[PDB]
Amino acid sequence: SGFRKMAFPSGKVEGCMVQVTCGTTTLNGLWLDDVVYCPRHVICTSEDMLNPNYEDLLIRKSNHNFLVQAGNVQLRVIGHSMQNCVLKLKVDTANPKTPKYKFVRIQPGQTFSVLACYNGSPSGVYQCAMRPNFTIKGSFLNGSCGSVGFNIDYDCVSFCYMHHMELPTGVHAGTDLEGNFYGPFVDRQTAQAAGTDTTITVNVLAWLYAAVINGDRWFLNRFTTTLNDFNLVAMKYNYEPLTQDHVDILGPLSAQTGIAVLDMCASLKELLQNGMNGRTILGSALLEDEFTPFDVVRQCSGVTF
Amino acid sequence: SGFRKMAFPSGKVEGCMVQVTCGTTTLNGLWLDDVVYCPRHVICTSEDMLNPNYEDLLIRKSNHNFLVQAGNVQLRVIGHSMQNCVLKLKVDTANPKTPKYKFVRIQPGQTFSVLACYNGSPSGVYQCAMRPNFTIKGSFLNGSCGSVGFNIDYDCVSFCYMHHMELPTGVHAGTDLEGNFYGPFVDRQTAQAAGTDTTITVNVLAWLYAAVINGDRWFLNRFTTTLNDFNLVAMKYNYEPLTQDHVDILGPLSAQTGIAVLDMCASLKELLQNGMNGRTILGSALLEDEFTPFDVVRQCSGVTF
Repeated sequence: SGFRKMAFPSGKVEGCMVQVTCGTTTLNGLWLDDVVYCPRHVICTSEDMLNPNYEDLLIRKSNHNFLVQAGNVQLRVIGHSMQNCVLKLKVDTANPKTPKYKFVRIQPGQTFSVLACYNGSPSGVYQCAMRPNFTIKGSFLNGSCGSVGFNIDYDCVSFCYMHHMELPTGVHAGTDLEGNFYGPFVDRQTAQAAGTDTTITVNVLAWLYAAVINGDRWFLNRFTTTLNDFNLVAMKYNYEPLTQDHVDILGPLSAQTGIAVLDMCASLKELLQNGMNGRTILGSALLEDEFTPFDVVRQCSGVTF
Repeated sequence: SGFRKMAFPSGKVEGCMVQVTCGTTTLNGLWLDDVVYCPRHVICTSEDMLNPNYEDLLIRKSNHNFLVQAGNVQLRVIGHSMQNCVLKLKVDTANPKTPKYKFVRIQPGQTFSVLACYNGSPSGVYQCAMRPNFTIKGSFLNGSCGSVGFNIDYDCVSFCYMHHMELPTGVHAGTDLEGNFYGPFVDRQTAQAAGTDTTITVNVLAWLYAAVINGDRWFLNRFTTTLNDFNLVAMKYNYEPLTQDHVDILGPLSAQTGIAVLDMCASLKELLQNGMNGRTILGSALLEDEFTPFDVVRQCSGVTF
């Protein structure tokens, strides 16, 4: 029993982190097989970031201008190319610690672990969600760029995020490992405002199921609702609309607990309208939306890697 | 910017986890050099746990009755001994992945990372505090016993916790790696009640400093207080007494922010008396007490391992 915001074990990804330096800029790279992936703004000064022309800045760069260090050992760069907002540095040595891996582009509401790194060295690991406005609320200092987000399926790492930018509002933006930003963000130091950070309703319901499984049941009420009724209330509280696809995904948690998804929706509606009245659920005074239904099943069933 | 509940990177500890089976009981062990450390209740059935005589149960056990598996490879047990509430299984192979390590017995209020494991395989990593009543609020299912808690200092793992018991109230108890329980708990399935779970005041103040460093400043007020005044209010809200030793530990965060420790105490006193009024600090609706002053400095300065 107990329920914790849990990250994936980080060792498979620790084995892939390297340091990339171009001129005076140092950040992190991801070494898989004989390629190192890093943010293309490794080639920029802070001055360049105000209005960078990446193709033009890259013309002035050769393989030998990209310094890649793995532990305290220097890798030889034998090619480089830009793909969207990432650089791919081809090295002459395959990473011997390369795990089974995939590159995945996640949906808003999906969760992942971040291995925060500086100078190619791991600092810490924590669990993130992709917000509905395509930001993440991370913990990233200068030099964290190139840190990655991932999920593990037994022995296979699905890389879904690479860190590129802090917005002026202190939330975080980045790319998939093909270098496409999540959301409308660009790798330029310019006015970029996030849209509405809505609550991930299907994740809140999953976490309420987690709370019931763990004996935190005070919030269960006598009511039910319909998807349309529930959604009118959700929209008012800046919660994402719940779809039948979400109801279907919550089916196994419904089955375990014997609480119909719409009954849990009616419990959530009352919590939105009445608040917590100074009470907690799974030690939280807010409704938690950083656990997917898959996360809750996984943690409640003790799945290993 | 941003501030997250962050675990240490887990790879150095992943390299040490093994499966230990005695008869029908399987749980986790920690393989360091040529010793595997595990809970002595590996030798108990659920029936035995009602009133176990560990010396008597151990007489019936030989080296060959302890099955130790590291990945899918079987280790040879060449000796066994009981130290307090842990077994030490001597194996004929030193773990090749043994990190630099120490065994430390932590104080209440100190934080650590847990690598939750089942059948010797990592499931997840999360950050814990040792509560003032010597419990932890973890996420542990049947078969998680022998999972460990740790801190890292650059390349050195300080092991501070091994998981043994879930209390009837669903909080967790365990030992240091010399097998001494934290608190008065025993490895028997009997009535064990935790004392008052007080709030770790020095950690709350550290986290308020973290909030200021990150621009969450609404709760800063016009007041100061004294240690004695503050403590009268703390005692009323089941907060731990703040000592001059705690004030001294918060000195560097005081210096960074320019907020005197007693001024922050007066901000905290007003938050206790007035509540949050539906506002949040670093995305929390509760005052967070799972970050030590060392944690806050570490995360705010980007320390790596």
